[PDB]
Amino acid sequence: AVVKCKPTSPGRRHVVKVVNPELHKGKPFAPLLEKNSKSGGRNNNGRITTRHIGGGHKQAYRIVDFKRNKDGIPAVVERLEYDPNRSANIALVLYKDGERRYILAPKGLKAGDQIQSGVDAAIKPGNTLPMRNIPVGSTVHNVEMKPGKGGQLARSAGTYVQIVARDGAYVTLRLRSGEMRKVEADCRATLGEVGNAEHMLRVLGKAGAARWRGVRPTVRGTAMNPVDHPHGGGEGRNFGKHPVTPWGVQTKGKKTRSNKRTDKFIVRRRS
Amino acid sequence: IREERLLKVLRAPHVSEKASTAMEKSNTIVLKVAKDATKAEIKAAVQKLFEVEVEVVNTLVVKGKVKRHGQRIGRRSDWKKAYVTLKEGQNL
Amino acid sequence: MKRTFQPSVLKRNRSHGFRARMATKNGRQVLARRRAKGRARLTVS
RNA sequence: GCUCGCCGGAAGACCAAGGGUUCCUGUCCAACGUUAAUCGGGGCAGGGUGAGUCGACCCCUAAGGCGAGGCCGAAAGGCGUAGUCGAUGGGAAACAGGUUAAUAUUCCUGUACUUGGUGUUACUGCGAAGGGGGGACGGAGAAGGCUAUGUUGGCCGGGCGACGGUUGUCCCGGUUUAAGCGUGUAGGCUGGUUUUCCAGGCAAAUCCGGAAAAUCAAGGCUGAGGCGUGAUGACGAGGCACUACGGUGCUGAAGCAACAAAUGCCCUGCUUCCAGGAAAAGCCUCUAAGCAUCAGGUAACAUCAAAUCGUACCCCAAACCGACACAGGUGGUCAGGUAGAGAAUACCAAGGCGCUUGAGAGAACUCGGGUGAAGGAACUAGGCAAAAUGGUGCCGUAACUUCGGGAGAAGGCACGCUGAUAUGUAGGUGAGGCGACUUGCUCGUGGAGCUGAAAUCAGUCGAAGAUACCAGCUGGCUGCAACUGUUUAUUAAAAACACAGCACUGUGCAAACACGAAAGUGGACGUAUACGGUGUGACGCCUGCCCGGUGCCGGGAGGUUAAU
RNA sequence: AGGACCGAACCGACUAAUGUCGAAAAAUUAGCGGAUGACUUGUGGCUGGGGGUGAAAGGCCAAUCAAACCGGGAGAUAGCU
Ligand SMILES: [K+]
Ligand SMILES: [K+]
Ligand SMILES: [Mg+2]
Ligand SMILES: [Mg+2]
Ligand SMILES: [Mg+2]
Ligand SMILES: [Mg+2]
Ligand SMILES: [Mg+2]
Ligand SMILES: [Mg+2]
Ligand SMILES: [Mg+2]
Ligand SMILES: [Mg+2]
Ligand SMILES: [Mg+2]
Ligand SMILES: [Mg+2]
Ligand SMILES: [Mg+2]
Ligand SMILES: [Mg+2]
Ligand SMILES: [Mg+2]
Ligand SMILES: [Mg+2]
Ligand SMILES: [Mg+2]
Ligand SMILES: [Mg+2]
Ligand SMILES: [Mg+2]
Ligand SMILES: [Mg+2]
Ligand SMILES: [Mg+2]
Ligand SMILES: [Mg+2]
Ligand SMILES: [Mg+2]
Ligand SMILES: [Mg+2]
Ligand SMILES: [Mg+2]
Ligand SMILES: [Mg+2]
Ligand SMILES: [Mg+2]
Ligand SMILES: [Mg+2]
Ligand SMILES: [Mg+2]
Ligand SMILES: [Mg+2]
Ligand SMILES: [Mg+2]
Ligand SMILES: [Mg+2]
Ligand SMILES: [Mg+2]
Ligand SMILES: [Mg+2]
Ligand SMILES: [Mg+2]
Ligand SMILES: [Mg+2]
Ligand SMILES: [Mg+2]
Ligand SMILES: [Mg+2]
Ligand SMILES: [Mg+2]
Ligand SMILES: [Mg+2]
Ligand SMILES: [Mg+2]
Ligand SMILES: [Mg+2]
Ligand SMILES: [Mg+2]
Ligand SMILES: [Mg+2]
Ligand SMILES: [Mg+2]
Ligand SMILES: [Mg+2]
Ligand SMILES: [Mg+2]
Ligand SMILES: [Mg+2]
Ligand SMILES: [Mg+2]
Ligand SMILES: [Mg+2]
Ligand SMILES: [Mg+2]
Ligand SMILES: [Mg+2]
Ligand SMILES: [Mg+2]
Ligand SMILES: [Mg+2]
Ligand SMILES: [Mg+2]
Ligand SMILES: [Mg+2]
Ligand SMILES: [Mg+2]
Ligand SMILES: [Mg+2]
Ligand SMILES: [Mg+2]
Ligand SMILES: [Mg+2]
Ligand SMILES: [Mg+2]
Ligand SMILES: [Mg+2]
Ligand SMILES: [Mg+2]
Ligand SMILES: [Mg+2]
Ligand SMILES: [Mg+2]
Ligand SMILES: [Mg+2]
Ligand SMILES: [Mg+2]
Ligand SMILES: [Mg+2]
Ligand SMILES: [Mg+2]
Ligand SMILES: [Mg+2]
Ligand SMILES: [Mg+2]
Ligand SMILES: [Mg+2]
Ligand SMILES: [Mg+2]
Ligand SMILES: [Mg+2]
Ligand SMILES: [Mg+2]
Ligand SMILES: [Mg+2]
Ligand SMILES: [Mg+2]
Ligand SMILES: [Mg+2]
Ligand SMILES: [Mg+2]
Ligand SMILES: [Mg+2]
Ligand SMILES: [Mg+2]
Ligand SMILES: [Mg+2]
Ligand SMILES: [Mg+2]
Ligand SMILES: [Mg+2]
Ligand SMILES: [Mg+2]
Ligand SMILES: [Mg+2]
Ligand SMILES: [Mg+2]
Ligand SMILES: [Mg+2]
Ligand SMILES: [Mg+2]
Ligand SMILES: [Mg+2]
Ligand SMILES: [Mg+2]
Ligand SMILES: [Mg+2]
Ligand SMILES: [Mg+2]
Ligand SMILES: [Mg+2]
Ligand SMILES: [Mg+2]
Ligand SMILES: [Mg+2]
Ligand SMILES: [Mg+2]
Ligand SMILES: [Mg+2]
Ligand SMILES: [Mg+2]
Ligand SMILES: [Mg+2]
Ligand SMILES: [Mg+2]
Ligand SMILES: [Mg+2]
Ligand SMILES: [Mg+2]
Ligand SMILES: [Mg+2]
Ligand SMILES: [Mg+2]
Ligand SMILES: [Mg+2]
Ligand SMILES: [Mg+2]
Ligand SMILES: [Mg+2]
Ligand SMILES: [Mg+2]
Ligand SMILES: [Mg+2]
Ligand SMILES: [Mg+2]
Ligand SMILES: [Mg+2]
Ligand SMILES: [Mg+2]
Ligand SMILES: [Mg+2]
Ligand SMILES: [Mg+2]
Ligand SMILES: [Mg+2]
Ligand SMILES: [Mg+2]
Ligand SMILES: [Mg+2]
Ligand SMILES: [Mg+2]
Ligand SMILES: [Mg+2]
Ligand SMILES: [Mg+2]
Ligand SMILES: [Mg+2]
Ligand SMILES: [Mg+2]
Ligand SMILES: [Mg+2]
Ligand SMILES: [Mg+2]
Ligand SMILES: [Mg+2]
Ligand SMILES: [Mg+2]
Ligand SMILES: [Mg+2]
Ligand SMILES: [Mg+2]
Ligand SMILES: [Mg+2]
Ligand SMILES: [Mg+2]
Ligand SMILES: [Mg+2]
Ligand SMILES: [Mg+2]
Ligand SMILES: [Mg+2]
Ligand SMILES: [Mg+2]
Ligand SMILES: [Mg+2]
Ligand SMILES: [Mg+2]
Ligand SMILES: [Mg+2]
Ligand SMILES: [Mg+2]
Ligand SMILES: [Mg+2]
Ligand SMILES: [Mg+2]
Ligand SMILES: [Mg+2]
Ligand SMILES: [Mg+2]
Ligand SMILES: [Mg+2]
Ligand SMILES: [Mg+2]
Ligand SMILES: [Mg+2]
Ligand SMILES: [Mg+2]
Ligand SMILES: [Mg+2]
Ligand SMILES: [Mg+2]
Ligand SMILES: [Mg+2]
Ligand SMILES: [Mg+2]
Ligand SMILES: [Mg+2]
Ligand SMILES: [Mg+2]
Ligand SMILES: [Mg+2]
Ligand SMILES: [Mg+2]
Ligand SMILES: [Mg+2]
Ligand SMILES: [Mg+2]
Ligand SMILES: [Mg+2]
Ligand SMILES: [Mg+2]
Ligand SMILES: [Mg+2]
Ligand SMILES: [Mg+2]
Ligand SMILES: [Mg+2]
Ligand SMILES: [Mg+2]
Ligand SMILES: [Mg+2]
Ligand SMILES: [Mg+2]
Ligand SMILES: [Mg+2]
Ligand SMILES: [Mg+2]
Ligand SMILES: [Mg+2]
Ligand SMILES: [Mg+2]
Ligand SMILES: [Mg+2]
Ligand SMILES: [Mg+2]
Ligand SMILES: [Mg+2]
Ligand SMILES: [Mg+2]
Ligand SMILES: [Mg+2]
Ligand SMILES: [Mg+2]
Ligand SMILES: [Mg+2]
Ligand SMILES: [Mg+2]
Ligand SMILES: [Mg+2]
Ligand SMILES: [Mg+2]
Ligand SMILES: [Mg+2]
Ligand SMILES: [Mg+2]
Ligand SMILES: [Mg+2]
Ligand SMILES: [Mg+2]
Ligand SMILES: [Mg+2]
Ligand SMILES: [Mg+2]
Ligand SMILES: [Mg+2]
Ligand SMILES: [Mg+2]
Ligand SMILES: [Mg+2]
Ligand SMILES: [Mg+2]
Ligand SMILES: [Mg+2]
Ligand SMILES: [Mg+2]
Ligand SMILES: [Mg+2]
Ligand SMILES: [Mg+2]
Ligand SMILES: [Mg+2]
Ligand SMILES: [Mg+2]
Ligand SMILES: [Mg+2]
Ligand SMILES: [Mg+2]
Ligand SMILES: [Mg+2]
Ligand SMILES: [Mg+2]
Ligand SMILES: [Mg+2]
Ligand SMILES: [Mg+2]
Ligand SMILES: [Mg+2]
Ligand SMILES: [Mg+2]
Ligand SMILES: [Mg+2]
Ligand SMILES: [Mg+2]
Ligand SMILES: [Mg+2]
Ligand SMILES: [Mg+2]
Ligand SMILES: [Mg+2]
Ligand SMILES: [Mg+2]
Ligand SMILES: [Mg+2]
Ligand SMILES: [Mg+2]
Ligand SMILES: [Mg+2]
Ligand SMILES: [Mg+2]
Ligand SMILES: [Mg+2]
Ligand SMILES: [Mg+2]
Ligand SMILES: [Mg+2]
Ligand SMILES: [Mg+2]
Ligand SMILES: [Mg+2]
Ligand SMILES: [Mg+2]
Ligand SMILES: [Mg+2]
Ligand SMILES: [Mg+2]
Ligand SMILES: [Mg+2]
Ligand SMILES: [Mg+2]
Ligand SMILES: [Mg+2]
Ligand SMILES: [Mg+2]
Ligand SMILES: [Mg+2]
Ligand SMILES: [Mg+2]
Ligand SMILES: [Mg+2]
Ligand SMILES: [Mg+2]
Ligand SMILES: [Mg+2]
Ligand SMILES: [Mg+2]
Ligand SMILES: [Mg+2]
Ligand SMILES: [Mg+2]
Ligand SMILES: [Mg+2]
Ligand SMILES: [Mg+2]
Ligand SMILES: [Mg+2]
Ligand SMILES: [Mg+2]
Ligand SMILES: [Mg+2]
Ligand SMILES: [Mg+2]
Ligand SMILES: [Mg+2]
Ligand SMILES: [Mg+2]
Ligand SMILES: [Mg+2]
Ligand SMILES: [Mg+2]
Ligand SMILES: [Mg+2]
Ligand SMILES: [Mg+2]
Ligand SMILES: [Mg+2]
Ligand SMILES: [Mg+2]
Ligand SMILES: [Mg+2]
Ligand SMILES: [Mg+2]
Ligand SMILES: [Mg+2]
Ligand SMILES: [Mg+2]
Ligand SMILES: [Mg+2]
Ligand SMILES: [Mg+2]
Ligand SMILES: [Mg+2]
Ligand SMILES: [Mg+2]
Ligand SMILES: [Mg+2]
Ligand SMILES: [Mg+2]
Ligand SMILES: [Mg+2]
Ligand SMILES: [Mg+2]
Ligand SMILES: [Mg+2]
Ligand SMILES: [Mg+2]
Ligand SMILES: [Mg+2]
Ligand SMILES: [Mg+2]
Ligand SMILES: [Mg+2]
Ligand SMILES: [Mg+2]
Ligand SMILES: [Mg+2]
Ligand SMILES: [Mg+2]
Ligand SMILES: [Mg+2]
Ligand SMILES: [Mg+2]
Ligand SMILES: [Mg+2]
Ligand SMILES: [Mg+2]
Ligand SMILES: [Mg+2]
Ligand SMILES: [Mg+2]
Ligand SMILES: [Mg+2]
Ligand SMILES: [Mg+2]
Ligand SMILES: [Mg+2]
Ligand SMILES: [Mg+2]
Ligand SMILES: [Mg+2]
Ligand SMILES: [Mg+2]
Ligand SMILES: [Mg+2]
Ligand SMILES: [Mg+2]
Ligand SMILES: [Mg+2]
Ligand SMILES: [Mg+2]
Ligand SMILES: [Mg+2]
Ligand SMILES: [Mg+2]
Ligand SMILES: [Mg+2]
Ligand SMILES: [Mg+2]
Ligand SMILES: [Mg+2]
Ligand SMILES: [Mg+2]
Ligand SMILES: [Mg+2]
Ligand SMILES: [Mg+2]
Ligand SMILES: [Mg+2]
Ligand SMILES: [Mg+2]
Ligand SMILES: [Mg+2]
Ligand SMILES: [Mg+2]
Ligand SMILES: [Mg+2]
Ligand SMILES: [Mg+2]
Ligand SMILES: [Mg+2]
Ligand SMILES: [Mg+2]
Ligand SMILES: [Mg+2]
Ligand SMILES: [Mg+2]
Ligand SMILES: [Mg+2]
Ligand SMILES: [Mg+2]
Ligand SMILES: [Mg+2]
Ligand SMILES: [Mg+2]
Ligand SMILES: [Mg+2]
Repeated sequence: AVVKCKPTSPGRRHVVKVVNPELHKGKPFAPLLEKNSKSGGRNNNGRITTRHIGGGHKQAYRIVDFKRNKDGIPAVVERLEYDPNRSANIALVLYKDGERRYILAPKGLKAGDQIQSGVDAAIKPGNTLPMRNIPVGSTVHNVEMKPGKGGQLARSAGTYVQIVARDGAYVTLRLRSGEMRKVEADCRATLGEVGNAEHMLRVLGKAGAARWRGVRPTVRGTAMNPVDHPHGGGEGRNFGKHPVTPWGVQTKGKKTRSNKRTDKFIVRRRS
Repeated sequence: IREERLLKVLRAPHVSEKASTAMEKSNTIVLKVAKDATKAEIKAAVQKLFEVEVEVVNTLVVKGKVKRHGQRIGRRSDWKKAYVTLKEGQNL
Repeated sequence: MKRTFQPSVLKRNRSHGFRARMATKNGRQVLARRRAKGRARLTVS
């Protein structure tokens, strides 16, 4: 459920929690975990390339399986786990042979359900297939952009691609943006919708909730001096210049798409 | 067992109150050894040159004291001393 | 009330040491200067 | 030497860092010491730092650094792979007592513990650059069991009081003992096995994972503590002994019991919450390449060894950082009594100190305090500054409200001591017993002692009983900012920044964008419920008209239009 | 439970007085704010000068900052004193 917290303190007042009752309460499966040290937004050169990131809670990386390499092998969903490295939840899948892997939990899924993947299989939520084999006009997620790769598109909580059309070797997909992209039919896609759709109704409530998610404070250009940001200076709340990034490029309606290579695949741009 | 070199380890027998008190009561000898000089090399030197039954050798490196001669300051050399314990068959 | 020099021999040598100077093109030139000038304390070490 | 005073969650005791002989003894006061100096952290000699167990080095890693080839870069060199460094983290083992003028978990005595080596011998399959397990982990909270430690009895040795009492419910002092080894408890955690089987853990596996089962219900695991022993010992208050009045060396009494109790220890545990909580070796295990009387494991009596470096002394300071013997700054540990909720505060203990110029006088004036007739903010830019309120329990507490609050609203009253209820009770608490259940650190009766609130009632002293220290001033209207937070180190703490929330906007993943001649990194091991930018700034009610101008976006006919 | 309340340590720096050739190139005394978190702190890293970092003051980058420091061009230049 989406439970609103009672106003016992200012900072608590506005908090809205997404309390999933079906998640596991305990330590995760270690073999799939590994360390994930933080950058703080800095790179090779030790310089802030991405602003406003740094701090937060320490969090380990779960090796989630996007490829779904196991063909013609059934797999029982053992337990749904919380993932700090992701918007969506994950499911500890135990394959019939012996292996265990983490996968993104679709919407219709619980501890006990069985999933199969490969070439044949059945058309059901969670069952990964080649997009050729999937019926046209169906809800998919964890969609590959290249055959044999992991899975790029629709991985966030409540996110899903819809297969619009199927032109021979190619499949026209309508993405969550509204962009209609043409991908290869040999590429795979996990059926259904990505779970944890309540995620968006979470509201943090306090400053520190953003700080313990690893975000840092965003200072407005207008607040700065002219030397710092193009917006800057003025003796008491001035502006009078067109909105811009700290590096002068115009924000607020200014197309930065310039790939050129992959412009053939885009059937129609978003709107 | 390391002939010729053993002779170069032991520099001089140490003289002091602490040196004296550990002769009769504790059955040891305090002595100035080479800056290299391992506990085995001191023991083995005492076992042949002094020719007495060595129980165990303890060692320490004494730091040189910064002296003065009008103007030009000067440090002493970092000599090493070895408390060598002896067995019941003792003498000097 | 807290001054600028807060000593530490590890930091000292890691930063300004002989090997730290030896490491780099420009660091070797510092030594090459102090040797040319003819200093006693070539580096802090 | 004797008083006095001060600190005592330190102004005491240990360290790390940092200093680098400042330590100890003998001597010398020129200079240094804010005065004198016989003294000194000063000068001049000599002495002083003793380790298989403490730390370092060593075996392993994080952040990160370096980086064979490699990719990239006019040169210099940048990035980065297999590796190899890098603790602030992980990995073997020693305590008690005695001792020096100066070191002690290091020397000494009494007891122990670890790992290797090379055997002797009993058996036997071993064996990785490889697999699995372990290491191995967050916040808060709560509860139990303990312990350091205290307090009070008893017990043992001494005391019979300089001024009235004191042979006692009296006084003073003591009542100490470790790691180790044995024991495996308070309690945590987990169904054991036994066999087969299988596209899994790039090979292989008897290990790990999965799947049948059959089959007794427990068997393991971890673990404070206590008890034993260690220890007939060690140690012990005075004595005695000598005196070089320095002490030397000789003896040694009780050496118990309840109660209380940690922020320690079990607990790296349990419950809970989400923001979902390093790594890698040692260690344990399974097999490949191999090896097959072999070498190799195993266990056991040995045996050899456990190298090297630091160890003095200061370490909230006259020894470090501040130019000074500079009221500044500096991480960790130890945490006694009485009052108290307390690591607050007051007075003290251990232990340490009285701050390296003094002696007078007792003007104005300055600084820091105390008291103040009558008035009571009349002061002043402004109640600035002082004065005032203050604790615990109980009764009571308005508009307004986001239904939590405002609120400690407001305002009251009760507080000491002494008897009683009750030769100290509610509780805590637990003994000699007695079942009993078996060999226990037993269950389960049971009420000797210690322990001890909080009340009510009745007295009683003072002017005053939360009597000291300690310890809210309160209420009404209103601007701004929702709020906690951040900010001009060293004249600005705010209405400024941030903020949760809100909108527009870019971004389809070799993402936008950023750092970068580039390779490449970050964004992100993220993928539009995501990410970057911009503005606005919780929440409630809302957010109107203008696209002429500047920008942006789309459109491609026409005009003009570069290189070629 | 809590960017909850009171309040020591710890972190801070609102007011006043003292000091202003200081005890001190920013402190002392008496009150003051936060004090389980957007907290604080030890040890070691990383980011470099038109560059960093900045809950944004032109703050901070070794008592130096609207462009550090050291060496060099260098005896820059000066219709000025
Ligand atoms: K045209
Ligand atoms: K020139
Ligand atoms: Mg791991
Ligand atoms: Mg990263
Ligand atoms: Mg780098
Ligand atoms: Mg670099
Ligand atoms: Mg950016
Ligand atoms: Mg951002
Ligand atoms: Mg994240
Ligand atoms: Mg924002
Ligand atoms: Mg902002
Ligand atoms: Mg903004
Ligand atoms: Mg502003
Ligand atoms: Mg500004
Ligand atoms: Mg900048
Ligand atoms: Mg500009
Ligand atoms: Mg301005
Ligand atoms: Mg201004
Ligand atoms: Mg402005
Ligand atoms: Mg204006
Ligand atoms: Mg205007
Ligand atoms: Mg611009
Ligand atoms: Mg010995
Ligand atoms: Mg010894
Ligand atoms: Mg030594
Ligand atoms: Mg010499
Ligand atoms: Mg200095
Ligand atoms: Mg550094
Ligand atoms: Mg550097
Ligand atoms: Mg280099
Ligand atoms: Mg470099
Ligand atoms: Mg010369
Ligand atoms: Mg020389
Ligand atoms: Mg006192
Ligand atoms: Mg006091
Ligand atoms: Mg104390
Ligand atoms: Mg403390
Ligand atoms: Mg106390
Ligand atoms: Mg001290
Ligand atoms: Mg030291
Ligand atoms: Mg010095
Ligand atoms: Mg000296
Ligand atoms: Mg001396
Ligand atoms: Mg001295
Ligand atoms: Mg003397
Ligand atoms: Mg004299
Ligand atoms: Mg002098
Ligand atoms: Mg003098
Ligand atoms: Mg002076
Ligand atoms: Mg004189
Ligand atoms: Mg002396
Ligand atoms: Mg001296
Ligand atoms: Mg002299
Ligand atoms: Mg030792
Ligand atoms: Mg050693
Ligand atoms: Mg020994
Ligand atoms: Mg050790
Ligand atoms: Mg070594
Ligand atoms: Mg490594
Ligand atoms: Mg790195
Ligand atoms: Mg490199
Ligand atoms: Mg190679
Ligand atoms: Mg190379
Ligand atoms: Mg390449
Ligand atoms: Mg290079
Ligand atoms: Mg080259
Ligand atoms: Mg390089
Ligand atoms: Mg590496
Ligand atoms: Mg290493
Ligand atoms: Mg090292
Ligand atoms: Mg360390
Ligand atoms: Mg360590
Ligand atoms: Mg270690
Ligand atoms: Mg261990
Ligand atoms: Mg070790
Ligand atoms: Mg001493
Ligand atoms: Mg010993
Ligand atoms: Mg003996
Ligand atoms: Mg014995
Ligand atoms: Mg014995
Ligand atoms: Mg032994
Ligand atoms: Mg034994
Ligand atoms: Mg043992
Ligand atoms: Mg052995
Ligand atoms: Mg050998
Ligand atoms: Mg052998
Ligand atoms: Mg052999
Ligand atoms: Mg051999
Ligand atoms: Mg043989
Ligand atoms: Mg034999
Ligand atoms: Mg075997
Ligand atoms: Mg084996
Ligand atoms: Mg292995
Ligand atoms: Mg392993
Ligand atoms: Mg492992
Ligand atoms: Mg750890
Ligand atoms: Mg925890
Ligand atoms: Mg837990
Ligand atoms: Mg915890
Ligand atoms: Mg809790
Ligand atoms: Mg209970
Ligand atoms: Mg209890
Ligand atoms: Mg407790
Ligand atoms: Mg108890
Ligand atoms: Mg006790
Ligand atoms: Mg004890
Ligand atoms: Mg106590
Ligand atoms: Mg005690
Ligand atoms: Mg009592
Ligand atoms: Mg008493
Ligand atoms: Mg008794
Ligand atoms: Mg008697
Ligand atoms: Mg008597
Ligand atoms: Mg009498
Ligand atoms: Mg009397
Ligand atoms: Mg009398
Ligand atoms: Mg009398
Ligand atoms: Mg008494
Ligand atoms: Mg005993
Ligand atoms: Mg004990
Ligand atoms: Mg031990
Ligand atoms: Mg034994
Ligand atoms: Mg047992
Ligand atoms: Mg048992
Ligand atoms: Mg055990
Ligand atoms: Mg039990
Ligand atoms: Mg297999
Ligand atoms: Mg197998
Ligand atoms: Mg086997
Ligand atoms: Mg198996
Ligand atoms: Mg199995
Ligand atoms: Mg025990
Ligand atoms: Mg006993
Ligand atoms: Mg005993
Ligand atoms: Mg006995
Ligand atoms: Mg005896
Ligand atoms: Mg004695
Ligand atoms: Mg007597
Ligand atoms: Mg005797
Ligand atoms: Mg005796
Ligand atoms: Mg006796
Ligand atoms: Mg007697
Ligand atoms: Mg006796
Ligand atoms: Mg006792
Ligand atoms: Mg007892
Ligand atoms: Mg009693
Ligand atoms: Mg007891
Ligand atoms: Mg108790
Ligand atoms: Mg306590
Ligand atoms: Mg605590
Ligand atoms: Mg503690
Ligand atoms: Mg604990
Ligand atoms: Mg391992
Ligand atoms: Mg074995
Ligand atoms: Mg053999
Ligand atoms: Mg083995
Ligand atoms: Mg044995
Ligand atoms: Mg033996
Ligand atoms: Mg031996
Ligand atoms: Mg010491
Ligand atoms: Mg001391
Ligand atoms: Mg201090
Ligand atoms: Mg301290
Ligand atoms: Mg102190
Ligand atoms: Mg001082
Ligand atoms: Mg100064
Ligand atoms: Mg001075
Ligand atoms: Mg002084
Ligand atoms: Mg000083
Ligand atoms: Mg001072
Ligand atoms: Mg430290
Ligand atoms: Mg009492
Ligand atoms: Mg008390
Ligand atoms: Mg009180
Ligand atoms: Mg105090
Ligand atoms: Mg007392
Ligand atoms: Mg005392
Ligand atoms: Mg004194
Ligand atoms: Mg005095
Ligand atoms: Mg004195
Ligand atoms: Mg006169
Ligand atoms: Mg006067
Ligand atoms: Mg006066
Ligand atoms: Mg005054
Ligand atoms: Mg006055
Ligand atoms: Mg006054
Ligand atoms: Mg007064
Ligand atoms: Mg007054
Ligand atoms: Mg008055
Ligand atoms: Mg008056
Ligand atoms: Mg009157
Ligand atoms: Mg009056
Ligand atoms: Mg009045
Ligand atoms: Mg007036
Ligand atoms: Mg007036
Ligand atoms: Mg006025
Ligand atoms: Mg005031
Ligand atoms: Mg007052
Ligand atoms: Mg009062
Ligand atoms: Mg009310
Ligand atoms: Mg009213
Ligand atoms: Mg209320
Ligand atoms: Mg109000
Ligand atoms: Mg109150
Ligand atoms: Mg009240
Ligand atoms: Mg009241
Ligand atoms: Mg009010
Ligand atoms: Mg009131
Ligand atoms: Mg009273
Ligand atoms: Mg009774
Ligand atoms: Mg009574
Ligand atoms: Mg009683
Ligand atoms: Mg009573
Ligand atoms: Mg009774
Ligand atoms: Mg009772
Ligand atoms: Mg009980
Ligand atoms: Mg009982
Ligand atoms: Mg009990
Ligand atoms: Mg009893
Ligand atoms: Mg009993
Ligand atoms: Mg009984
Ligand atoms: Mg009994
Ligand atoms: Mg019985
Ligand atoms: Mg019992
Ligand atoms: Mg019993
Ligand atoms: Mg029972
Ligand atoms: Mg019972
Ligand atoms: Mg009962
Ligand atoms: Mg009773
Ligand atoms: Mg009593
Ligand atoms: Mg009455
Ligand atoms: Mg009367
Ligand atoms: Mg009266
Ligand atoms: Mg009276
Ligand atoms: Mg009163
Ligand atoms: Mg009072
Ligand atoms: Mg009063
Ligand atoms: Mg109060
Ligand atoms: Mg009123
Ligand atoms: Mg009103
Ligand atoms: Mg108004
Ligand atoms: Mg109003
Ligand atoms: Mg107004
Ligand atoms: Mg208004
Ligand atoms: Mg307003
Ligand atoms: Mg505010
Ligand atoms: Mg500040
Ligand atoms: Mg300021
Ligand atoms: Mg300023
Ligand atoms: Mg403020
Ligand atoms: Mg201010
Ligand atoms: Mg706000
Ligand atoms: Mg909304
Ligand atoms: Mg718009
Ligand atoms: Mg959008
Ligand atoms: Mg560039
Ligand atoms: Mg380049
Ligand atoms: Mg690139
Ligand atoms: Mg990247
Ligand atoms: Mg990463
Ligand atoms: Mg703002
Ligand atoms: Mg608004
Ligand atoms: Mg604003
Ligand atoms: Mg409302
Ligand atoms: Mg309109
Ligand atoms: Mg228009
Ligand atoms: Mg028009
Ligand atoms: Mg266009
Ligand atoms: Mg256009
Ligand atoms: Mg167009
Ligand atoms: Mg066109
Ligand atoms: Mg055209
Ligand atoms: Mg033309
Ligand atoms: Mg809390
Ligand atoms: Mg709070
Ligand atoms: Mg608070
Ligand atoms: Mg205090
Ligand atoms: Mg403080
Ligand atoms: Mg501090
Ligand atoms: Mg502070
Ligand atoms: Mg401060
Ligand atoms: Mg201050
Ligand atoms: Mg004021
Ligand atoms: Mg002020
Ligand atoms: Mg003012
Ligand atoms: Mg004042
Ligand atoms: Mg002055
Ligand atoms: Mg203050
Ligand atoms: Mg207060
Ligand atoms: Mg305060
Ligand atoms: Mg507050
Ligand atoms: Mg507070
Ligand atoms: Mg936090
Ligand atoms: Mg450290
Ligand atoms: Mg640092
Ligand atoms: Mg930098
Ligand atoms: Mg510059
Ligand atoms: Mg430059
Ligand atoms: Mg420039
Ligand atoms: Mg900031
Ligand atoms: Mg300005
Ligand atoms: Mg700042
Ligand atoms: Mg410039
Ligand atoms: Mg310069
Ligand atoms: Mg010139
Ligand atoms: Mg000019």
